[PDB]
Amino acid sequence: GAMGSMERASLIQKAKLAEQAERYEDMAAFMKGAVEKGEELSCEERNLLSVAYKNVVGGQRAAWRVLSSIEQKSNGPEVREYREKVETELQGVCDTVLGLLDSHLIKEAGDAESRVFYLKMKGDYYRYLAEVATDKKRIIDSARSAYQEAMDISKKEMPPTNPIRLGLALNFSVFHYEIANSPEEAISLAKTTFDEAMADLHTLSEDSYKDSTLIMQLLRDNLTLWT
Amino acid sequence: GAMGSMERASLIQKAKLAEQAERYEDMAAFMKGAVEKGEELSCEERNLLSVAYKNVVGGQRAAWRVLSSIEQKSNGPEVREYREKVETELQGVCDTVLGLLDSHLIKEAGDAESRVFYLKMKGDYYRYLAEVATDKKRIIDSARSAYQEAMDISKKEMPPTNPIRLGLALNFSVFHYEIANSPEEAISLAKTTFDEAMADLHTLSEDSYKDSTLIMQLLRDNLTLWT
Amino acid sequence: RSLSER
Amino acid sequence: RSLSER
Ligand SMILES: N=C(N)c1cc(-c2ccccc2)c(CNC(=O)c2cccc3c2OCC3)s1
Ligand SMILES: N=C(N)c1cc(-c2ccccc2)c(CNC(=O)c2cccc3c2OCC3)s1
Ligand SMILES: N=C(N)c1cc(-c2ccccc2)c(CNC(=O)c2cccc3c2OCC3)s1
Ligand SMILES: N=C(N)c1cc(-c2ccccc2)c(CNC(=O)c2cccc3c2OCC3)s1
Ligand SMILES: N=C(N)c1cc(-c2ccccc2)c(CNC(=O)c2cccc3c2OCC3)s1
Ligand SMILES: N=C(N)c1cc(-c2ccccc2)c(CNC(=O)c2cccc3c2OCC3)s1
Ligand SMILES: [Cl-]
Ligand SMILES: [Cl-]
Repeated sequence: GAMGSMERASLIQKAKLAEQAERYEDMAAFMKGAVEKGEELSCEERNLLSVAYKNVVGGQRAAWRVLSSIEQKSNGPEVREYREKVETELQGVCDTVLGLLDSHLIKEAGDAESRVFYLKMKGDYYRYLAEVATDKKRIIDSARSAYQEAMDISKKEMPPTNPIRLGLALNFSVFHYEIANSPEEAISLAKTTFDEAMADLHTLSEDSYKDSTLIMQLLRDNLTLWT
Repeated sequence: GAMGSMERASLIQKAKLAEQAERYEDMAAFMKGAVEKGEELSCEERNLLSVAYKNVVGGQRAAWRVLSSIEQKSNGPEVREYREKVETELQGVCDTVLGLLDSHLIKEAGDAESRVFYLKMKGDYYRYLAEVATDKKRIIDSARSAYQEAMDISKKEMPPTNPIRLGLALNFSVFHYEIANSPEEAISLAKTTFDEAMADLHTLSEDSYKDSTLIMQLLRDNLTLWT
Repeated sequence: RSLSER
Repeated sequence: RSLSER
């Protein structure tokens, strides 16, 4: 690893600087290096890892969608070739993230908050692979299984307003609607998540209340689009 | 060159796709490959080259400014090291662009519109080097000389509302204000450019009129900040 | 397009 | 900060 010679603390510090500088590819490289030191990640460090790769793959997904739309309309080799280039790079980033989760973040996650976070990430990165897949069936099943295991743990171990639990349910609902062709499942999950969070807000501080309601707004926004 | 095996037309087509996908590093690589085919660039192709590298170096400049500000406030080695990493990458991109201009875009530019465009680019990329330099004196002189040669040609060969002439004068005025510590020169150049363009608008079509007035707005905006 | 976690 | 060509 190109980051093998840098101290763990220095990698984390530089990931935070890269975030402020909007240098997300650098941020992801620093956080991959930190993960590869073999120690568990704190909550803050898990958030840095997630932000970095979400931004990298987000740009790739946005580009792929533009190119796939151009390719569909035109139906020379250039559009297909360039779409394939972007697709391959996106798949490579997803495979890198999934590799970090499998070697060895998930197995070493020795409490529910960490394990849920990583299983949610696993679902997310299989979902991104599914967006470009044609197998697609196997990828969809891997995403669903990761998300469902995360949901089972989150329902036993976290309150309904916990932001990781909320974000997991949100993203699993998106999986159902956009990937699995299961819009009824998406709507049911978003609705139950929203209602159970609503009924738990009374337990929260002003700060946690703002945290939770921000994510609940996204559940509401999807339900408005889907119904 | 990694693009040596791709057809020139395919490189141009892919640069246009990369622009639509907001993949500016890819766009710059495709356009560098096109330049390295050794044929002159059309107006459209010069614009693609400029857009690509402007966006790449723009992100690097924005990151460098964030990091340099953090470094100044703190005055471990991490902030300096990461600022230096970004600085080195920015300098490398500028050196690449200047290398394309010197081998051999400028010498092969066989008319005034092309030569002015490339000399303006030369001034711009030396200006970006000057922003991070400490020599700085030599770089500042190289930028000024490129800009001044472009100005001399543009004043003889282009009307005052030509958008390349306007953009050149705008960027040279920024050079004077921000780099050369010559705010009076900046103000004088912006004012004379604005007034001479104003007096030439009557010669333009509705479309050219919108082109020219858009750039004139930036001259106005700077004069408002500078006076 | 559906909105995911931000 | 001064504005350059867009
Ligand atoms: N550097 C970063 N990007 C983060 C560092 C930490 C952190 C965690 C623990 C201790 C210290 C820092 C983060 C915790 N996540 C959030 O706050 C968050 C995430 C998603 C959306 C919103 C959020 O807040 C308002 C809206 S994000
Ligand atoms: N148990 C909890 N409810 C939390 C404990 C900590 C924590 C803080 C400091 C140190 C260790 C843990 C939290 C920090 N916030 C997040 O991670 C977060 C993640 C995703 C989205 C949002 C988030 O907040 C705003 C919205 S949330
Ligand atoms: N398929 C379903 N499960 C629904 C059918 C109807 C419906 C509509 C018209 C007439 C009859 C039924 C629903 C009404 N929306 C909600 O309850 C709801 C709850 C929380 C948040 C939001 C909501 O909407 C947008 C944002 S949800
Ligand atoms: N793909 C691209 N980015 C371009 C292709 C061509 C082109 C040139 C000749 C023939 C065909 C295309 C361009 C010409 N520049 C502009 O129009 C332009 C530049 C800066 C600012 C503004 C502009 O317009 C309104 C505001 S930009
Ligand atoms: N002589 C002229 N006034 C032009 C001739 C051509 C041209 C068109 C087709 C083919 C060949 C040349 C032009 C295309 N516009 C640009 O390049 C341009 C560049 C920078 C900024 C702006 C621009 O336009 C809007 C604002 S401008
Ligand atoms: N140093 C200078 N050359 C100036 C001194 C004063 C001045 C101000 C107050 C009192 C006396 C003089 C100037 C007045 N601004 C202009 O003419 C002008 C012309 C075109 C466009 C813009 C302009 O302003 C903002 C945008 S310019
Ligand atoms: Cl390609
Ligand atoms: Cl570094």
